[PDB]
Amino acid sequence: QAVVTQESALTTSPGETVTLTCRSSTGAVTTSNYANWVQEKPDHLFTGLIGGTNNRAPGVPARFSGSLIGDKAALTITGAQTEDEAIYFCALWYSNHSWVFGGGTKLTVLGQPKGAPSVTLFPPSSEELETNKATLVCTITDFYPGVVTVDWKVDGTPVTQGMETTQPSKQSNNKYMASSYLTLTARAWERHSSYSCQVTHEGHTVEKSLS
Amino acid sequence: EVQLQESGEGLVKPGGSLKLSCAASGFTFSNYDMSWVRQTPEKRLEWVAYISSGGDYIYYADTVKGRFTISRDNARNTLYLQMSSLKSEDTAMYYCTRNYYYGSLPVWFAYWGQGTLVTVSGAAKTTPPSVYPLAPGSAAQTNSMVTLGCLVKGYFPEPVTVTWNSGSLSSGVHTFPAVLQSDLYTLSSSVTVPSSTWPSETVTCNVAHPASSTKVDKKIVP
Amino acid sequence: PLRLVDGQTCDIVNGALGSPGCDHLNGAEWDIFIERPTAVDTCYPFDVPDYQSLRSILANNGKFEFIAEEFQWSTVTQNGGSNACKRANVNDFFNRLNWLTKSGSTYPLQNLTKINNGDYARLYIWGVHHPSTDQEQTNLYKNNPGRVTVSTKTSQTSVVPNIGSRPWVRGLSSRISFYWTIVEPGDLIVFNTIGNLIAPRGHYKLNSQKKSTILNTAVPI
Repeated sequence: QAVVTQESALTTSPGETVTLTCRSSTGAVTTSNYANWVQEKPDHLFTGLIGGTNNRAPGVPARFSGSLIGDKAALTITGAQTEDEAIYFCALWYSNHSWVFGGGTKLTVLGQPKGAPSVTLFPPSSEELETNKATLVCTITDFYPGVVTVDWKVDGTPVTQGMETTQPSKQSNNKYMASSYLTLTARAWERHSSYSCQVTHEGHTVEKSLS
Repeated sequence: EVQLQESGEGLVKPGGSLKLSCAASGFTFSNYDMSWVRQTPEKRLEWVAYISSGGDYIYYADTVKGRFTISRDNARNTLYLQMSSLKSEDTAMYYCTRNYYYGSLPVWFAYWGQGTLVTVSGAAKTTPPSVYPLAPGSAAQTNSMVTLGCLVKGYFPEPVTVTWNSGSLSSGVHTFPAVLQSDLYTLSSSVTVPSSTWPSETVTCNVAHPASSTKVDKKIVP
Repeated sequence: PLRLVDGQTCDIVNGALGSPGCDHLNGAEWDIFIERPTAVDTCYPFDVPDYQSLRSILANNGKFEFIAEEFQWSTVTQNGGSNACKRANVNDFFNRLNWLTKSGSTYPLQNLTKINNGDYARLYIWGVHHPSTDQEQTNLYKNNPGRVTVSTKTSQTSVVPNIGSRPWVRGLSSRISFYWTIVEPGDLIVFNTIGNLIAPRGHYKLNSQKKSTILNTAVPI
């Protein structure tokens, strides 16, 4: 037993009121469980929000408030701003065991405008070719919302092998970046002519190519 | 203000031993309670150790009891964690923790450290990265904002740290996450500079890999 | 200008309770109370159900003038001490509170009465210790369960301890719930327990006109 469950993700807009919950599998959540709320800012930046179920940490803005909703714990954000966009973790202290952490809730403030990605394709370098290896690098940056689809084409033929695409990631300005790599030998790099990288984002498709 | 930073990142093989440290500052370290919390690759959080303000009362979870030994040196303001008999499933980012008890009840886990990564799996050897550059080549002059790059191929273990121009280049550096090429990680990062700029002056790539004690620099030649 | 007292490291409550290092607030008088945001607890972990209400009485009263009284406690061991509340490393306790424990597996039912016929109001701050296990309860106070029942002529309050394991503070899971009882002139107080009583060592003097206030600032005047 002793499994803490909280929402997988929640979405909201600036100015609205949102409530994050935290349920205990062992039964009801009680003041004696001492609900703790932690916020994860990207790049592994953690900051404690609420302790003792309701006591608000020193630096926390007053718009945050934690309380008990029925048999659950709850973190209420009253007047959410875009800087509330982060992952919020829960912690319940079970006498028996100790602190056990929930899956965490990822909160998304819907705000930023639709962004088109700036695609760029880079060839393999001479230093790498000196090792008889080659890796094209297609860099997708500055797009929103966060979903892209990458297809490679070598000399008209699409590539279904040796292509390595990364998961979308947040940026500093809340936009997104992504990347994909195509690795082949130096002999096969000379054995073909046209290489292109196609980013299909919101239907509209952007490609960058060389020769 | 109150500030904690972990150190000791490295690759260990299963069954070995590794010791973590936490340099504390911004408060009288000997008056406060400390704990260790980790984050598996599955982004789950898990508490692993607790030690009193005087080290008299120490407690662990069943997952690491008997294997982990926590300690502190109140005279140096340093929190330690001696890990041994390591298993694959211990791989996580290890965080320094501390709380804040003031208004009535306290706030556990208020103030976290930057976290230092520990990779339990010994599947591969600590392999430093080869730093290959990324240049346009097709000088298209599309707009003034030309994009440079830097490839950090086949490194192990995590992490690498790319920084441009020894810290001068900070505007939109865009460091992408790594991938798993065969057994090793490859990573890249791209900085955008004006078209008038790249003919004029040099942009250099600074790749630091702590776990293999390598800090390679790579000048981008067109 | 005004007469401001700086708590520095002792907060308003720890000064009233007398946690280690808080001796400098004894006998202190003020109009405004500087509660530093940097304060820390330095004794046994506790909790005050109405922390904001009790903190208000101490700040508004305007003085920490403690007055001693001798309770002839029965057969319980007095002057208990724990290693989470060390003063000069002496295992110690609140210098205003008295922790009572059984002597030779004998914690008797107590019944003491203290009367105020004077010209000031008295502030009795007492507590209820919550052991972590029923074996810890028995090793300290023989009888199980515990009982505390402090009464006046108009107020009868009864506290039943909550045994259990709480988060570790100073490496300890037990707790002490601190309450207060105000005895106006003509009224009296009756301590009555079979266990878990964190008995008081006296009372603080209350002003009939309370003009002081509290503050939570950054520097001295």
